[PDB]
Amino acid sequence: KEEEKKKQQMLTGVLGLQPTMANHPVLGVFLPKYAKQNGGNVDKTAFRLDLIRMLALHRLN
Amino acid sequence: SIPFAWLDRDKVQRLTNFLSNLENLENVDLREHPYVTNSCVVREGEDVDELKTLYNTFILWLMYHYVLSKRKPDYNAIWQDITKLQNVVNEYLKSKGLNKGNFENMFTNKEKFESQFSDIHRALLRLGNSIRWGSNVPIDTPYVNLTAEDSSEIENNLQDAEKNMLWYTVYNINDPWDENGYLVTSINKLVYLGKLFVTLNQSWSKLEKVAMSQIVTTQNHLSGHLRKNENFNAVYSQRVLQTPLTGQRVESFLKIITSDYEIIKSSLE
Amino acid sequence: SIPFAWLDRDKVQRLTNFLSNLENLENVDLREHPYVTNSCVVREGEDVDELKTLYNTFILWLMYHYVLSKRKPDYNAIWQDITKLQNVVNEYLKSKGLNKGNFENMFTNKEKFESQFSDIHRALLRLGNSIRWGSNVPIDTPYVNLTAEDSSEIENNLQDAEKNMLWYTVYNINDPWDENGYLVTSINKLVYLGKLFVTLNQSWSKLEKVAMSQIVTTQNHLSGHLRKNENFNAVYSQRVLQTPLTGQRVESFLKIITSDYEIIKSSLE
Amino acid sequence: TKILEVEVSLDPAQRHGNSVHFQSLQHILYNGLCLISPITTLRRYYQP
Repeated sequence: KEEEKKKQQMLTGVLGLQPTMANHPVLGVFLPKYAKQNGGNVDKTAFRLDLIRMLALHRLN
Repeated sequence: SIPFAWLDRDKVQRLTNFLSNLENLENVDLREHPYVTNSCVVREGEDVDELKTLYNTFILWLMYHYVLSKRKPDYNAIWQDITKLQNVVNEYLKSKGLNKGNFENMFTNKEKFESQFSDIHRALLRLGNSIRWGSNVPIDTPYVNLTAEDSSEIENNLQDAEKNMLWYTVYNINDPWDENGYLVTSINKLVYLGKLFVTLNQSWSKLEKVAMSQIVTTQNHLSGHLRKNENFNAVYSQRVLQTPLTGQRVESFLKIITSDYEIIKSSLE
Repeated sequence: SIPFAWLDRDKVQRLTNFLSNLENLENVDLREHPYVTNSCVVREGEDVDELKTLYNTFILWLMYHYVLSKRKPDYNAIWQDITKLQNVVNEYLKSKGLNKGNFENMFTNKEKFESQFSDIHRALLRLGNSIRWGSNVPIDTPYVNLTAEDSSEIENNLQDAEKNMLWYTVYNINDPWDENGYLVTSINKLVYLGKLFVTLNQSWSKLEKVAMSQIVTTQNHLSGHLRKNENFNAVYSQRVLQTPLTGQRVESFLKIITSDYEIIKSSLE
Repeated sequence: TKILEVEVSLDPAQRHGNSVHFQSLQHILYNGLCLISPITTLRRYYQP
C-alpha cells in the first residue's frame, strides 16, 4: 500500500497531474519506474523533462 | 540480475557457467564451438521462438563481448619486457659492445614502430644476426636457433595463445643450455615475446570485430521484426533495441537493458 | 561438540550455523546482529538470564574471536602484488624517465606502516596525471585512471571489504584504450590495492580489539556475580573463569572450558 | 551550456625550444550557440 502512496506523491510532485492523466499509458507505464527513484536526491525537474520527452516520443503520428 | 529471455532454469545455469568460467576452457571462439549458441533456444519449433531466440542471442553475444572487454588482461607487460630487452641489451651491444653497424640503421630499426608493429623483416634481421652468431647459415628454425628441443612446445604455446588469449603464459629461454650467451638468449626471448604480443593482439581484435559484427547483425533482424506494431511499449522496445552500439558502449547498454528488461519482456508478444 | 549452556536445539543450530557461515554472510560484526544475542538468551526469564546470559555471551564472544583468528585469510598475497607492481614498474620507469628515482616505496619498506600510505597515494596521483598529461596541473581525482564508470564499483568493492574482510574480491582493469599503457597497473591498481590492504587490516584490528574488550567485560561481570558463592566447586569455577586473557591465549582457554564445562554447569545455580 | 578549458602543449617541433611547459589555453563553448542579434523575448533564458 505504501508503494501506491509513493506513486501518487511522485505524481503530484512531477506536475500536480490529475488522475485523469495518471491513467494515460505513458504515465501508467512510467510511474512505477519513477517510484523506484526520487527517493534519492536526484531532482524534481529531471522527472518533468523526462515525462516531456517520453510523452513526445509517444506521439509520433 | 543476469538478464535473459523467456528461457528455462537449466540453460540459465549453463550460460552463466560458461560466461563465468570463460577463461579456463580452451578455444574461446563462441563461433567455433556451437554448444552454447544452439543451446540458447526458446523451443517449440519456429513460431514460438523466432523473435525470442533473436533477443536471447542478442543478449548472449552482448554479454559475451562484455565479459571479453571486462576480463582481458594487460599485454603491455609483455611489450614492456620487449622494450626492456630491445633497448637495454641489444643496443648497448651494437654501439657500446662494438664492431656492429652504425647509429641510424640499427637504433631506428629497433626504435621504429613503437606503437602497432606487425613487422616481420625487422625480426628477420635479428634472426639473421643471431644465426650468424650461431652455427649454421639458413633461416629454417630461427626463434630458438641452434636447438629444436623446445620448438614443438613453443609452437604449441603460440597455438594455445591463439586459442585462449585471455589466459597466457610465457614459457622461458632456459639458462644452462645455450648456443651463445646473454646476447643470443636476449634475442630468442625478444623474438618469441614479439610473436606472442602480435599473436595476442591480432587474436583479440579478431574476436572483438566478430562480436561487434554479430551484434550489429542481430539488431537489424530484431528491428525488422519489431517495426510493424504500433503500441507504445512496442515502439519503446524498438528504440531501446535500436540504440547504436560500440565496444565502449556495450557496458552502459547492458546496464540500461538491465533496468529496461521488465518492459521489453512484456513488449514481446 | 561446541557445548552451549542452556539453549534450545533451534538456537544452538542458529549459533552453530552462524559460526559455520561467518565468513560467507555480509557485515561480519557481532554487534550488527540483534537476533544472535537475542537467540543467546536463556529460558525462564530474567532470574535465569541475570546469571546465565552472562556466561552464554561469554562463550559466544570467545568462540567468535576463535573463529575470527582461525579463519583469517593471508593478506600477504595482495601485498605481494603491491610489491610486484611497485618494484617492477614504479621504480624502473622513474629510472628510465630520469625522475631521479624518488623512493617513497622504499620509505614504506614494509607492511608495518599502515600509516604513510595516503601521502604516497597523492604522489601517485601526481605521477599518474603527469604521465597521462604534460600539464601537471595538480588535480583532485580520487583515482588516477580518470575512469568514472567503475569508480563507483571500486567504492562498492571497498565497502564490501569493510563489511566482509574474511571474504574479499579484487577488481581488475579494462583495456579498450588505456590511459597509462602498462602504468595503469602501478598508477591505478597500486592505489586500489593499497587502499584495499590498509582497509582490510584496519577492519581486522577493529574487530579483534572489540572482541577482546567485550571478553574482558564479560569476565568482569561474570566473576562479579559468581563472587558471592563460597562452595568448593563454586570457587573452583571462580578460579577457572577468573583467568585473565589475551587473544593469543583464547584457544587454550576454550580448550579449558570444554573440559571444565561439565562442572561449571553444575556450579551455576 | 558549459564553458570548457583546453590545456594543450604545442606540436613537438615547437615543444622543443624551452617551451615544453607552455600549455596553450583554449576556451570552447560547449553546447551553446553563436548569436548575432539582440534577443528580446527570451532574455530570461539566454546568457551572452
